[PDB]
Amino acid sequence: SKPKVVIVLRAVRADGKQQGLQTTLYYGLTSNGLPKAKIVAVELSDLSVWKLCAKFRLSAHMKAKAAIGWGKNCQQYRAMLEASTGNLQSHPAARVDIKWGRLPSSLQRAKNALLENGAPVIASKLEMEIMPKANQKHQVSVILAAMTPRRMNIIVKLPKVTYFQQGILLPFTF
Amino acid sequence: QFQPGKVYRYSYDAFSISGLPEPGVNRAGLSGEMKIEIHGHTHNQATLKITQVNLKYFLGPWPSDSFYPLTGGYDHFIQQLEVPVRFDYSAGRIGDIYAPPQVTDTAVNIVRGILNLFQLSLKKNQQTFELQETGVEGICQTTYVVQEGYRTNEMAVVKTKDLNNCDHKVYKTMGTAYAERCPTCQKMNKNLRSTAVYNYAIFDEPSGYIIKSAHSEEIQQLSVFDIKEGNVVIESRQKLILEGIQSAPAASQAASLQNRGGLMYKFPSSAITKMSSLFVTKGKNLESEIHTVLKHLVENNQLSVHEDAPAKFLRLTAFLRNVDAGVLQSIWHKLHQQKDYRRWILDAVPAMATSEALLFLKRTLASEQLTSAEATQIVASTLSNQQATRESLSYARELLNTSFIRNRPILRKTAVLGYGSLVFRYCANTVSCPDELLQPLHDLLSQSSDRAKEEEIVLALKALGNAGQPNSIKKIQRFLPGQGKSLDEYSTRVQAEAIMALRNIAKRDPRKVQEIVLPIFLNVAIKSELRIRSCIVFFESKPSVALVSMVAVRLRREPNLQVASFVYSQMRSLSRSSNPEFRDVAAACSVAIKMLGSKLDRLGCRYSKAVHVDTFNARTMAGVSADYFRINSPSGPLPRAVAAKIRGQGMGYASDIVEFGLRAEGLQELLYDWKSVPEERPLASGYVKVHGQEVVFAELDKKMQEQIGAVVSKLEQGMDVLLTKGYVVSEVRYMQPVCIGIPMDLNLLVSGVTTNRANLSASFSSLPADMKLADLLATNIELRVAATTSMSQHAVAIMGLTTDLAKAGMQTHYKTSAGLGVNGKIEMNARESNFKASLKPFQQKTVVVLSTMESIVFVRDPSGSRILPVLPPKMTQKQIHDIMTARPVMRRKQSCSKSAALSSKVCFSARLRNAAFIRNALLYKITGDYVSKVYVQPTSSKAQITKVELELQAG
Repeated sequence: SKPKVVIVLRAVRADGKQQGLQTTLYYGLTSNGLPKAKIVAVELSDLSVWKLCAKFRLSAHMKAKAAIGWGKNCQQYRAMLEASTGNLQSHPAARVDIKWGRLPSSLQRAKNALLENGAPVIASKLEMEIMPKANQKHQVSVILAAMTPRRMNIIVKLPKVTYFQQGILLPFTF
Repeated sequence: QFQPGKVYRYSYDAFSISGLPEPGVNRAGLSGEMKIEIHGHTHNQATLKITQVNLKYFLGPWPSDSFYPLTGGYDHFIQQLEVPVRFDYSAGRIGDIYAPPQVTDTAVNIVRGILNLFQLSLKKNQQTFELQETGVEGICQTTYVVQEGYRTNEMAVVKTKDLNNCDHKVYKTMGTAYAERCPTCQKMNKNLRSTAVYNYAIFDEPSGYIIKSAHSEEIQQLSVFDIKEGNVVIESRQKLILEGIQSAPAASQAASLQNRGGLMYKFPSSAITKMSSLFVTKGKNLESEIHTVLKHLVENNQLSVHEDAPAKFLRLTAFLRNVDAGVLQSIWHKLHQQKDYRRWILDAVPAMATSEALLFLKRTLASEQLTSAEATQIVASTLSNQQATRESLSYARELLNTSFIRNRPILRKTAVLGYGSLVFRYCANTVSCPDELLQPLHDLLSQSSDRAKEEEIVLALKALGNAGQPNSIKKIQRFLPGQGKSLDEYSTRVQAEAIMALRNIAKRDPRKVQEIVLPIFLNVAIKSELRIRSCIVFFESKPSVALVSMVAVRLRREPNLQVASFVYSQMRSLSRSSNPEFRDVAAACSVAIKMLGSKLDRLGCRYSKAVHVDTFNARTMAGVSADYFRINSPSGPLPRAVAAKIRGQGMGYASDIVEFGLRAEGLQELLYDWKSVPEERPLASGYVKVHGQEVVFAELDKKMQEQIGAVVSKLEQGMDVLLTKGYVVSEVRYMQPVCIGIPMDLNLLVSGVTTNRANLSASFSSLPADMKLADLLATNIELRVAATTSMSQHAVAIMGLTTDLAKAGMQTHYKTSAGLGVNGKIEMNARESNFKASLKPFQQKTVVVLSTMESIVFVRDPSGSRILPVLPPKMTQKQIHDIMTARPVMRRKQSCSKSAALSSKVCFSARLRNAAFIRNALLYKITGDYVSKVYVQPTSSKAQITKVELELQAG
């Protein structure tokens, strides 16, 4: 649409020092009619190099991308979330890949936890099959294919292992 | 068997204790020890006189001798227990019991507990036998084993009662009218299992069998979850020992001839509402107690909710239940001009649930004392919260005749739907609903068809839909599609409501509803919408495999694709249910689906569909199901109607929770001797049902600056607004006698108080004097605000023994309080596209969510309460000693999340001490004590203000 929105959250300290956050929402219909938005966020302290930068794009190729950069210059930490629909072998299919660059050691805990402890447990509490491995070390994919309007097979590619299940009947149509 | 002229002297001790069945935790209960004499008379009667009674309460660990005297307030009751009681007794069967009217039913029920031991159905030479036998608990399956003891003439008899296999079970309920029995869930688990075993040493003497000693043991075991997830138990025991038999001189019978009925326990009048589990009301000054707690609620919840406000509201309600409509009127009279007392009182009315509340209400409405807005909040609350009786139903009928209600559309609507709900609740427990209850509604439907007033036909069908009675089927069928050669005189709208009106009916007679809706569904000449609705009704009635197959075969050749899409998707979706309630229907659908191809699953969004989703947890034996229906038209992409419902299952029952529908026929039509009924064509309509009962519906037909200057003026002068609300969210109660003759009481009460206050003052500048809205929307509007929204909710669950004067048992109390505050400034300018808030920050640690849980055992009487925690504070490297513990260990949790931008943190603290150390069971995990806090806290950067500013537009 073109417009922008500016939001400032300011905490007035006693010192009079500048404290707070400024966000600037952007949005358009860039490149080829497909919607776009961005969110930038900086601290109000002129001393700060912190910056959160988040981008969205709804591509032509029925994709939906979105990256997030935060930290030193909103380029210290990165995390993407790419989603596509389409056909895998003549069957409607869908896909989401959560990728990540460097993560603050903190969040690294959360990930390495849910990928090493969480996942196997959800996988067996759902009784999924379990192959030796799915490639890419800083990635997570999920592929959904409707074999029939109600039957779906799902593949979950983690760094160290693939989980999968075929012939899942749903309570609704895909 | 008591020989005329003979006095048999017995000692009698009995008790009933509630709690967790574990040695070491505290339990509470009631007990007595008496000496009794029974004098045999002629004509197969005898008189029982209690000659000495010591009442006790039990409060402590079990086993233990923590029995103590019940002291004050019992003299009158003890004098009543001591009046002679006549009873008929022949060949060991108790017949009628007679006691003076001053001897209260409570006192007679305790006597029936003693007499119950003397019920001996011995069949002369059969060693083991069984029969449905009357006792204090009702008529249940009883088995006897008769053996020879060793002294001579002496026999050992032992009988046992299966209290879940009864031709007649004595019990009362409140709050369970909308619960529907889920047969499958009940075969998986039974929530209240009870059994009693009586052990006797008996002497076979020519006079007849005489008891030398009796001991009973009875267990009432409540499983709120699966049976292995922990139970709460009431254990009762009686001991009766013959101490002597004496010749008694020349008669002159001294006992009453007032017949008080048979051996089965008799519930004192209105006990289910009047006699509270939590509060002793007998013997107190009622009007006074009501005045004090009413003052406390009004006065203490002005800026924020008082922590105990929901419990005082529960107290207020318990006291109101004990006064008639006259006392209500005297209270209202003194306080109806005080805005806050007034509001608290009208909140309290619906919660009372008694017919006196409804009479007060009828009188207040008729004298024009309530506004339209108050009337619509209350007419609503009151009718539906009634513990329905015949008087309730009369006052409700008279209410529909009140001008104040009749002259007001939304109120008349609410009162009529409410009257339907009131019929449903009254009839819920009976085999057959008395016709006169439905009369007001069949009369309205008959007069609405005579006047050919479509709106009125709709309202009556919906209300009859609420009343849910099979007696209505013949009246509803006149309005259904295909009931003859067709006499097209009703719109699709009326027909659709006539089909939906069968739903609650199907909960009682599903076969009779299936017979009606299946031919409708199968009729290819009927409009799609109407067939689809008949399919919704059909499936909700849980059809058999064969019926569902008939439908699936008819679909192979269905000419209407809307109908085919819908039915095919409902069957496919239900076939995947994993919830027990839908097990049988889902297997029926499994089988049916094999009868056709899957091509209808390719139809898209332009096609009608049904989706069922559900989930069930085997350990809690609880679950939730949801459905969503979209009826589409060929006319276009906007749906003709959409509905979604959510339902719950637990403890072997199920209920609808909430359902919403929307229909939008006209909207569609605009986007793309007899007398026909003129069709009001609503652009759109909608309704909402709660527990299966339609509580409001509305239509959107043709609804497509003095009023504002006043508000700005009001706003410039400053406004203080307070809205509090007190309410009972749910109240379920099950009462039943235990073998000693006092009732056990299982009670779930959830109540809540909400308080919201706002002070607002607005500022503007060069606003034109002839201001319009548009001038407002173009200036700097400065709004100073001091506002608080807070809420407290208490859930109390009780299992124990209850009488008017002494209550004992186990209680778990869950309380949650939340509240947020905001003092600052909001500066807006609609045209400059700029918004600005300047809020004072939290200065200190501020608790925003406080949640506690406490499990206790209690004894309450007029002297007040004695309470112990269920888990005794103390009894009997790091890891080991903690885990391998015979005692509860306090656990502690505490998260954070810091805000740099705000120099403030939001913390979550919690302290837990439960019973999991005793058993790996769900109930034991939530039994104990818990305190959790969500709070916000500073650090020192001393934020002065916190500004949130937004700017859209060009800048």
